[PDB]
Amino acid sequence: SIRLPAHLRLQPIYWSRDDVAQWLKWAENEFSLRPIDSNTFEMNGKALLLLTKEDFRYRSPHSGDELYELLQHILKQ
Amino acid sequence: SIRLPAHLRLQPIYWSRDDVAQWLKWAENEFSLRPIDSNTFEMNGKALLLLTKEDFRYRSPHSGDVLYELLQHILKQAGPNIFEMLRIDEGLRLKIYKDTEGYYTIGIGHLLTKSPSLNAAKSELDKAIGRNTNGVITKDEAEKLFCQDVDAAVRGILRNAKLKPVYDSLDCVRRAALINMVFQMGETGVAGFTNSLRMLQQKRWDEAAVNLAKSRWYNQTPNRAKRVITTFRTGTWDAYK
Ligand SMILES: [Mn+2]
Ligand SMILES: [Mn+2]
Repeated sequence: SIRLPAHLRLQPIYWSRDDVAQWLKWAENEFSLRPIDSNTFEMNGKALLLLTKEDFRYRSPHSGDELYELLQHILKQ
Repeated sequence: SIRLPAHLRLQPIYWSRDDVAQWLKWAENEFSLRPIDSNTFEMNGKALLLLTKEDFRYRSPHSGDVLYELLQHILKQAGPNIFEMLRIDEGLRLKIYKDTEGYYTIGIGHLLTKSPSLNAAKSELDKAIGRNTNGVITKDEAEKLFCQDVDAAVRGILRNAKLKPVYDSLDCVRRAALINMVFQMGETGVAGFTNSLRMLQQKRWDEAAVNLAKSRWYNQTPNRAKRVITTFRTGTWDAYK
């Protein structure tokens, strides 16, 4: 079970542009990833859900696959 | 789920160059994207469907992948392709006219009211529309009315126990032929074809074709009925090419 900040316990479809930016910042610290630029995912949650794993990898060569799977686990819960 | 403007509910292949520009403007707001230049995709829908995901990324480094996937989702959860079918069968009119009966109609066979005379008359709708159209609508407002009617026909079919199990078994092309009839004579009218609807469900194409051709509907509008029947019989667009 993965426990994220309170403001993000909302379904990813309702996440604002700023929410995904906070998610990125949280994931970076929680998972000891390489620094993620704040402008890597300039989009809201609805747009975040449209993206394939390949898109995550392209936007984040170091952590994309991890980020995508993290999202699938959040959706799964 | 994605809820796009009514006129863009038509399959992308019908999209004009202005349509893709409008899709872009909508997508930018719906998905909180970085501003999208209006000149990013200077082309119509047919051309947009030829581009690769790499092309989208190249043209929109910030949103290209999102736009491409958006497009894939729009294509995935079409929609029988019935726009040109009904364009041919009903016609496209931008200004109020009278049908074969005498009732005021506009767009693609959209009934406004059964009220007569020329004393305004109707004047609505005119929102629906609208806005004060004063009798004249755009291509897009005609597409809006058309999609609202298709949705009314589909929900009419899905709320009918004689039509729903038939529509469910039918393939994408034949579904359009069923909606075509519902568009022309209404839910209750098509539901009256009890025996013929049972034939289509059991895939008896030739038998259903012969049975439908003996109808009052066929006698009243032979040319159109023939085309709809041919669609039911072959499962192609041979009659509309
Ligand atoms: Mn008509
Ligand atoms: Mn249009």
